[PDB]
Amino acid sequence: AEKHYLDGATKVGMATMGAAAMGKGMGITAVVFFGTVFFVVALAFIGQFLPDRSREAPYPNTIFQVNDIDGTVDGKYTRFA
Amino acid sequence: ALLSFERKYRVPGGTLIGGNLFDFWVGPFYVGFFGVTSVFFAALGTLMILWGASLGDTWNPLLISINPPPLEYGLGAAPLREGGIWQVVTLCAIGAFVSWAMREVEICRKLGIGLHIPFAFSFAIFAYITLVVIRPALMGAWGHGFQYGVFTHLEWVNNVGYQYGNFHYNPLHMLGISLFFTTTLALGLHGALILSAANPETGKEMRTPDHEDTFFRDLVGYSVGTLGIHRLGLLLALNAAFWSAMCILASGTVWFDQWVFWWDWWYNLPFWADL
Amino acid sequence: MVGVNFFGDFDLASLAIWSFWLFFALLVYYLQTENMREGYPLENEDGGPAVNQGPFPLPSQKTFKLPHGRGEVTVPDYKKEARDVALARTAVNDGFPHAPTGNPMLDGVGPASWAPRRDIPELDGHGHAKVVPMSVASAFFVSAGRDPRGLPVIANDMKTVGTVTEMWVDVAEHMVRYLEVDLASGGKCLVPMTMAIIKKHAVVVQSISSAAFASVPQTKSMTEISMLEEEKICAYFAGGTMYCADAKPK
Amino acid sequence: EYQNIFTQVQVAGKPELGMVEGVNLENRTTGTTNWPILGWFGNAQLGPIYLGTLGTMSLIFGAFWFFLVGVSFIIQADYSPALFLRELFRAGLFPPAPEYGLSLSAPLMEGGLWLIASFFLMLSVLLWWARTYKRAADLGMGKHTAWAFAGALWLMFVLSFFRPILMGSWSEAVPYGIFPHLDWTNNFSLTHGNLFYNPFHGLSIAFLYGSTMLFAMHGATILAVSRLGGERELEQIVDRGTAAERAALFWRWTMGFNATMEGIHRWGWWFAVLTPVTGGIGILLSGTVVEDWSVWAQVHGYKAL
Amino acid sequence: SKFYKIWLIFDPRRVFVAQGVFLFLLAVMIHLMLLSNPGFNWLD
Amino acid sequence: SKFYKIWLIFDPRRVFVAQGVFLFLLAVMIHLMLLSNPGFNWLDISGVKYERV
Amino acid sequence: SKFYKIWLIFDPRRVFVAQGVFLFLLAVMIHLMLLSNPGFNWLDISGVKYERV
Amino acid sequence: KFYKIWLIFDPRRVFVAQGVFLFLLAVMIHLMLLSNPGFNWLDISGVKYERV
Amino acid sequence: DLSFTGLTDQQAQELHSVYLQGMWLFISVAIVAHLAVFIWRPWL
Amino acid sequence: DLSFTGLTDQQAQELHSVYLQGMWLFISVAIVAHLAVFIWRPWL
Amino acid sequence: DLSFTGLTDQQAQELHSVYLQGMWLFISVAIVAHLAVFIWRPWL
Amino acid sequence: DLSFTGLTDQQAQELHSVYLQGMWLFISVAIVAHLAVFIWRPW
Amino acid sequence: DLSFTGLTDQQAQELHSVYLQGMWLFISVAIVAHLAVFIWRPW
Ligand code: BCL
Ligand code: BCL
Ligand SMILES: CC[C@H]1c2cc3[nH]c4c(c3C)C(=O)[C@H](C(=O)OC)c4c3nc(cc4[nH]c(cc(n2)[C@@H]1C)c(C(C)=O)c4C)[C@@H](C)[C@@H]3CCC(=O)OC/C=C(\C)CCC[C@H](C)CCC[C@H](C)CCCC(C)C
Ligand SMILES: CCCCCCCCCCCCCCCCCC(=O)OC[C@H](COP(=O)(O)OCCN)OC(=O)CCCCCCCCCCCCCCCCC
Ligand SMILES: COC(C)(C)C/C=C/C(C)=C/C=C/C(C)=C/C=C/C(C)=C/C=C/C=C(C)/C=C/C=C(/C)CC/C=C(/C)CCC=C(C)C
Ligand SMILES: COC(C)(C)C/C=C/C(C)=C/C=C/C(C)=C/C=C/C(C)=C/C=C/C=C(C)/C=C/C=C(\C)CC/C=C(/C)CCC=C(C)C
Ligand SMILES: COC(C)(C)C/C=C/C(C)=C/C=C/C(C)=C/C=C/C(C)=C/C=C/C=C(C)/C=C\C=C(\C)CC/C=C(\C)CCC=C(C)C
Ligand SMILES: COC(C)(C)C/C=C/C(C)=C/C=C/C(C)=C/C=C/C(C)=C/C=C/C=C(C)\C=C/C=C(/C)CC/C=C(/C)CCC=C(C)C
Ligand SMILES: COC(C)(C)C/C=C/C(C)=C/C=C/C(C)=C\C=C\C(C)=C\C=C\C=C(C)\C=C\C=C(\C)CC/C=C(/C)CCC=C(C)C
Ligand SMILES: [Fe+3]
Repeated sequence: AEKHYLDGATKVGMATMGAAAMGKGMGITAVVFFGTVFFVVALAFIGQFLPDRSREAPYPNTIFQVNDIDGTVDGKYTRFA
Repeated sequence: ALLSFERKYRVPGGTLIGGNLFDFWVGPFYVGFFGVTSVFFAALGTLMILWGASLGDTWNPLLISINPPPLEYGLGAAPLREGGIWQVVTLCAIGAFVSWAMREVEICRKLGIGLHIPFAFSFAIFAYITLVVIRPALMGAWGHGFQYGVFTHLEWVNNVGYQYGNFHYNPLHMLGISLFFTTTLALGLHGALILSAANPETGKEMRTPDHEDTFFRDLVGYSVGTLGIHRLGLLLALNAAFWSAMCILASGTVWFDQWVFWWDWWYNLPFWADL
Repeated sequence: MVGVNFFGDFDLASLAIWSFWLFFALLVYYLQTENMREGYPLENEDGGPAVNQGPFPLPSQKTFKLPHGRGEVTVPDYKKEARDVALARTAVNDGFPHAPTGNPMLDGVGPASWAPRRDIPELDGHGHAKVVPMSVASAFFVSAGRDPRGLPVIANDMKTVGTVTEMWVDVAEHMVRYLEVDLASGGKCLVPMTMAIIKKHAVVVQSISSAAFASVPQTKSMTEISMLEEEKICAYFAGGTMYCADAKPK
Repeated sequence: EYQNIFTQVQVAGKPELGMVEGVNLENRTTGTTNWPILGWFGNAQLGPIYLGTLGTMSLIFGAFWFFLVGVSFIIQADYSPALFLRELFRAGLFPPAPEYGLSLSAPLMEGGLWLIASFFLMLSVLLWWARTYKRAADLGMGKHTAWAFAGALWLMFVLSFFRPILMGSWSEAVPYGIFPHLDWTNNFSLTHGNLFYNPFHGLSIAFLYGSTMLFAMHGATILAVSRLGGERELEQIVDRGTAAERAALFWRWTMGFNATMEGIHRWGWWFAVLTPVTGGIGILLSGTVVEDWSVWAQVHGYKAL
Repeated sequence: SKFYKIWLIFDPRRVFVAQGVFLFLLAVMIHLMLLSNPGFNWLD
Repeated sequence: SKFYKIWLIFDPRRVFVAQGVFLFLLAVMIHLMLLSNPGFNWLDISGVKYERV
Repeated sequence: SKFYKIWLIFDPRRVFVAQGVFLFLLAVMIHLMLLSNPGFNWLDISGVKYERV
Repeated sequence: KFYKIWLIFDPRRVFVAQGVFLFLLAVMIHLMLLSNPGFNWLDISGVKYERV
Repeated sequence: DLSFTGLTDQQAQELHSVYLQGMWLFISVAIVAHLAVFIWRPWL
Repeated sequence: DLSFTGLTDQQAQELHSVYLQGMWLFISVAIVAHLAVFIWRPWL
Repeated sequence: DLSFTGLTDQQAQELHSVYLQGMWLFISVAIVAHLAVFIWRPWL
Repeated sequence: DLSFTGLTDQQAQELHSVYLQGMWLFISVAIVAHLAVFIWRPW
Repeated sequence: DLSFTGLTDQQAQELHSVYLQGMWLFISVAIVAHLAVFIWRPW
């Protein structure tokens, strides 16, 4: 059979093949995505057990008042500080 | 336009996901499934960078900067003008970098050769992901990632460096610097040696790989050899990437003072503690 | 020179950086054109000259003198590849793969492609054959690691095709480069050391099936190997990594 | 699949003593040892070395510089072998103070010994440079190694010779301690505004990163095409095989353009050499032309405000 | 109408796999776009 | 006009791939631009409209 | 005039692809330049005109 | 019929890697609990028996 | 004829009809989800 | 008879006809969407 | 009768005529858009 | 009849058997430990 | 008997026997040690 379907069954064999293929693509994508989300959530969870001084580092980026897109021209993330 | 030897290598096969659906070239570029995803991710990230630039006050490509969310949003998704554009670009960047490596894998499979190049690039990807994902997750805020800008991410490098006093006193940073310096030296010597052998003094026949063994044995007493220099350069660069990532990961997660005080374990050893 | 500026805020520092950009554009031009000494001019997918050739023109011809009376080599050579390639295009447009018209491994196409190198042995600095069986080198000995000689060799399907009977070493760089396999098929075979894994029980070659071992490109002589024979053998194994992958377990 | 990262079986024949192409053989040692722990990664032979006039002179001057740095450490430890070992990284031989300018009249333990050691260090690196040149000349090779070393030496000399002279004070040269020269680097950035806003410091970093990335790429490429006679890079320059072709086609299909076997080494040569060449330019301009790279960046439109 | 002729140019197996991938990726975009808005995140 | 002759120039497989990529990218971009503007972000507009939707 | 002879020089496929890329980038840049200017940002202008649309 | 995997993969490397991973996972979970002053079985003992 | 995929005209029609069935099923489930969300938390 | 793609003139015409039907359907949906959005919140 | 592209003189002419029709349509749409934009928000 | 790893077919079966036994015991004992540490100091 | 470990089946039983003897001896000493520590300073 030099075609992945020849007889086809025209409504059921094709439908099962298509369900299998689309489910395979979606399933591998789901596996990769949830593995990544789980890894990040695990890292956040672990970071909760680090010493309290892991939450003392100040904001490391400089807001230059020419890149400040919050809405107000102040050179900072407004409505916080 | 094919190179004069290229045709015999343009065969079907080597793909990982979509069979012959994307198994074609666009000009020089092989596309494949991950070429489609890498193009989409790269275009969307570039185009969100441009859109974020539009919301600022400069079109100067050296003053444009997309900033991470403030710390008060923690690890949540920020409003799109208050750090959300940074998160979108970061997700696009990860998608494109990973897609680029997977595309490299497919090209290696088609030209049946080893997978060393995607492996090395994955080390570079890991350094980036440490910078924007792993370290900020452990610290509990996306806002510890670095702002995207040609000269503003250097402001990030500066601020984080000077948080821990002088960052030079970071033993993993020292190790990483030595690996960066050494790989540059090794690249210089390897390129120079190849060029010297291939381009002799005027009128002389081309030198052999024996001559270049002889050159380093005369100069320093040792020759790593032709196979050895490439193994060495590869592992030097990969270790530089990995130990740099460890350097930065340790700062702010497990070490919090000026890095100079770390060496107080040696300076306060009890026998010479008081001297 | 602090605060003293040409042109009204154009400094010696501004001058230096603009000078560097100019020099670097020239160096990029030089580097790109130096890297065009192989593979040009660009062709179309039927062996004829391409319509587009790129913004960079070809560099001037440069000559290499070769030791041991092996003539001169000038590049770019403007010559087309000196072998026929048994492919056929799968589409009338451009940018689509060409399909093998016969056996891809026997024809030498795709990942099994070989380049037509000279049919003479590569030489060391003293003019002797660079890669030889240890029966010829005769002063080489195994120094560390496990000797593969006498071990069975197992193909990418778990079937044994023969035993390692000899190593071929590079006498200049002290390295093993090939394993000579005696085959139960009835003949001999060279396997690149880069494509073999030596273990306690066997040397395993995960790129080539047992049926493929019956047709490995042969060498004219068993005391020296030409660069053309080297290309053919190594290309055969590297192409097996694609055209034999279905024989693997599961 | 075998990753050509480590050798599987080592082999050894008669030791290789070198090519004879105009080298004075009586200046080449005769003893080689064969060390198999190195043969897992590279060559196992700890080969002969060449020792002529230039190498001997360079070693003498460098060893004396090293000795003089050590002696200064012993003296500033107040003779204590305990402080000497405790401070092996924290001690430095420092240049004269600013009040002495460029004069050669500073007390021996306040810059004079630094000057004497610096003179002998200068002598040895230049003699080593001449060595790198002459070992190539004696084999009939091109002079690329000596030129590349000249670039790194240029950064070295702007660091301690050229720039301190143009600034009029030895006090701006780098001290000879492990930790104090890092302190020197930090202080240098802090006094000239911020050296991140030095465009030649930016370009130097670009070439450092690019040379690391380039040699990751090139080592990975050669290792990936090692199944073919790949690492025999010479003889692929003059007789192209499939290793060179497939290496070219990988990068052409990946990024749209490629190098050649000979020309990738020109890229690497230039990326490596341009790191200290561009870096030296940026240090030389610091203090002499620009005092504060931050305000200079603000004026030149790449720092905000 | 004649849109069925798309399967004459693109092999349906590969399209099915690719479409599964694409549909999941579109779903994740939409869900975490929603999570970005405070008024439509359902975790809290 | 007789624009159908584009298909004598450009192959449909690659054209369709490129067209899909471009069209999806443009749609995603425009939606993102609308979400970033606080006059066309429909989620917040509905939040205001119904007193927190 | 008789500019058609450009097609004796340049391949139509390459030129059409190049033209499409150029036009897309140009249109994107012009719209972005208009949107960055608060004199031609149509979203905010409509917000003002209709009293928060 | 899954055992055939041990004809493909070397059981020695796989077993060592899995063992190292499980050991480190257990070690770092224990470090979490001992870092957490709610489970922390040692310190709490010094309060259950009043320094024991 | 114009067949890149090697299907015939009749195979493509049948597979397109199956594809359409699957796609309308997916859309109908999506519609139910959107009605539920809109009832819960309307976005227009 | 200029043909890069390998098609004949007839196959190109048929392909273009189907392509145009697809494009017009897509554009009609987009027009309807823009009209609805303009009524809901005008942007000119 | 030689050319870089291999096209004949006649092929180039019909190519150019169709391309010109396409360009003119694009330009006329752009012109109408610019009149609309200028009436709405004149920039000169 | 030689494998890639050197194991025969028989050694593979018994090795996989003991691997499954080891994993089963590890999980069962971990379950018991979690039960004990739940009855002690509930969380 | 060129096994991977160069041993034999008969050598394997005796080596495993001495291994188990040592292992159980170590574990018994450890359990009595933990009993003593628990009596002395319960955790
Ligand atoms: C005040 C500043 C501090 C300091 C603070 C820091 C901080 C903070 C950090 C470092 C880090 C590093 N520093 Mg330090 N550092 C200082 C002084 C120095 C000095 C010196 C001579 O004084 C040196 C040599 C170094 C050297 C180094 C390296 C070891 C390391 C950066 C390399 C790296 O991470 O690569 C890793 C490479 C990458 C992340 C690149 C990833 C690329 C991705 C995969 C691809 C991108 C593609 C792109 C988008 C494509 C565009 C498309 C175009 C077509 C091309 N530092 C001083 C003391 N340093 C950094 C580090 O270790 O990071 C891990 C770091 O975070
Ligand atoms: C607070 C610290 C400052 C800073 C201050 C400086 C200063 C100051 C300098 C640099 C310089 C460099 N910086 Mg810094 N730099 C910082 C942040 C960084 C970061 C980062 C991620 O933050 C990075 C990656 C870098 C990177 C770099 C390099 C690109 C550059 C050196 C190039 C070179 O060739 O070096 C390696 C090469 C050499 C050192 C040359 C000399 C070596 C000689 C040739 C050795 C010969 C042999 C020897 C005498 C004897 C022993 C041999 C025997 C066998 C024992 N900087 C911040 C902003 N940086 C230099 C430069 O070029 O600036 C423009 C420099 O002087
Ligand atoms: C392209 C730029 C890169 C580069 C290039 C480069 N460097 C080079 C070269 C090149 C091309 C050479 O040809 C040359 C060389 O020969 O390399 C093998 C060199 C080299 N680059 C070196 C180092 C080096 N390069 C560096 C940097 C780089 N070099 C750049 C990144 C650095 C850094 C990053 O800081 C260092 C440290 C050397 C290995 C070598 C130069 C050799 C040299 O300078 O010799 C002078 C000799 C001395 C100072 C003598 C020292 C003697 C010992 C201390 C004696 C010990 C005796 C005993 C232990 C007791 C001692 C005390 C008393 C009792 C005596
Ligand atoms: C949205 C903005 C987009 C751009 C902004 C991003 C920043 C750009 C800064 C680096 C530039 C990277 C862009 C690289 C272009 C990649 C595309 C490409 O190079 O391929 C196209 C072209 C055609 O290839 P080919 O036909 O084979 O050429 C020979 C035939 N005549 O191939 C060629 O052109 C061959 C020539 C190779 C080009 C040399 C690459 C130089 C890279 C060195 C940079 C290192 C120093 C950078 C300093 C950074 C300082 C901040
Ligand atoms: C800015 O961010 C956001 C994302 C806010 C806004 C983004 C908006 C955008 C750009 C959205 C893009 C939307 C698009 C392009 C959606 C496309 C959707 C499509 C094409 C869906 C098609 C689905 C087709 C399916 C599920 C086909 C299934 C076929 C089968 C054969 C499955 C087999 C199983 C069965 C039961 C078949 C039935 C057979 C019988 C005999 C009954
Ligand atoms: C900081 O960490 C804190 C403290 C948070 C909390 C700790 C959590 C921990 C420790 C988690 C880990 C628990 C582990 C690793 C449990 C596993 C225990 C194991 C692997 C037990 C196996 C023991 C094997 C033994 C005891 C055999 C012993 C003795 C012999 C075989 C005899 C002498 C030894 C040798 C090697 C010679 C061989 C003997 C003969 C006769 C040839
Ligand atoms: C103020 O800020 C300023 C900075 C904005 C930024 C830039 C200002 C500048 C420099 C703007 C410059 C703009 C330029 C150079 C614009 C030029 C635009 C062009 C050349 C547009 C041309 C469009 C042409 C089209 C759309 C042509 C054809 C379309 C078709 C559908 C024709 C189809 C062709 C076919 C069917 C050929 C097939 C024929 C055969 C015989 C097979
Ligand atoms: C047991 O015996 C001993 C005493 C061995 C114990 C020894 C302990 C030792 C040897 C300690 C040495 C320690 C260290 C830390 C050595 C390395 C120091 C560093 C970090 C050196 C880096 C130097 C960087 C530069 C740029 C150095 C020199 C640059 C030059 C251009 C040199 C030429 C400069 C001048 C001023 C020449 C002066 C010339 C005249 C005519 C005055
Ligand atoms: C702020 O403003 C910003 C910055 C947005 C900048 C603006 C940028 C814009 C909007 C740029 C331009 C967009 C442009 C120029 C064009 C969009 C064109 C569109 C929407 C094209 C859509 C076409 C849709 C199609 C063709 C649907 C096709 C579906 C089908 C089933 C067709 C089947 C076709 C065939 C040939 C079947 C096969 C038949 C045979 C005989 C093999
Ligand atoms: Fe190399």
